[PDB]
Amino acid sequence: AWMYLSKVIIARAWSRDLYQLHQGLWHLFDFLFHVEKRNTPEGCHVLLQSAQMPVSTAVATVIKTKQVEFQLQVGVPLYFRLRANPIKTILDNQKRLDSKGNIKRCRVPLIKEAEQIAWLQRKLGNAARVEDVHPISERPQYFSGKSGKIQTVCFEGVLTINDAPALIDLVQQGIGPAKSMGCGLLSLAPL
RNA sequence: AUAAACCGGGCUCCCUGUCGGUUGUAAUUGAUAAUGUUGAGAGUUCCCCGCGCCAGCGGGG
Repeated sequence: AWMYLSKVIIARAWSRDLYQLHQGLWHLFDFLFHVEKRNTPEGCHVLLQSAQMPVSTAVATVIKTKQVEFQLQVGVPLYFRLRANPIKTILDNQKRLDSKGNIKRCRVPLIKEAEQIAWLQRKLGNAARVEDVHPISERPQYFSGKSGKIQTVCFEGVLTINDAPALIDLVQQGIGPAKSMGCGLLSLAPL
C-alpha cells in the first residue's frame, strides 16, 4: 500500500510528442502519470506516481518528491481527478482485416456524457460511489515507430469510498486503457 | 629539324621622425478601428497479447 509521488518536468526538447514523454519518464527509474501543463517554455509539467524513486536527468527534471502510504477510511467522501479514455471495442465496419486473417477490431471512444459517467462508475465498481462528476472534454491526442490517436476525458468530482483496499489498488494499478500516454492516474483529495 | 640550333639580365637597398577636429541646438501641435456571427454534428482509434457467451471486456504500446 505504498508509493512515490513526484512533480516532474520534461524539457520541451523531448516533450514534443507523447512517445518521448513516456520515454523521458521511463529513463528516470512501472508507474502512472497525469499531464498538468503540456507545453510551457521550460517544457512539460507532469504529476507522477510510481513504485521506484525517480532521479533527475538531462531531459526530465525532478522538482519535488515524497513517499506515501495510503490510509483511507471507508465512508469518507473525497474529491477526485482522473484522466482516462472511455472506449467500446467493436469489429471494423470498414471490414478491414487482422494479421491472422479475419476482420479487425477497433477501439472507438464513447462520445456521450452519460456513457462516460456510466463508464466511470462501472470501472471503479464497488470500490467507491461517484456522488458528483464533471466530464471535462479534451482535444484528441495523436502520436508518432508506431502511430495513432486516443480520445481522453478528464473526470473531476466527488466520490464516496466503499471498500478502501479495493480503491487503493485501483489507484495503484490505474483505470482504463492507454496508461502509458497520460491516462490511468487517479488522484484523491480530502473534502 | 625554320636567321634555325645550343641559349638566366643578373647581384645590393627602413620612407623615416612631430600632430584634440573642437565650441553651440524641443521634432513639435491634431486623431473611435468601428458595425455583424451556434461549433454544430459525429462512438474509427493505428499495433501486440489474454479472456470471450462473438454483445464485447481487460492488459501492454
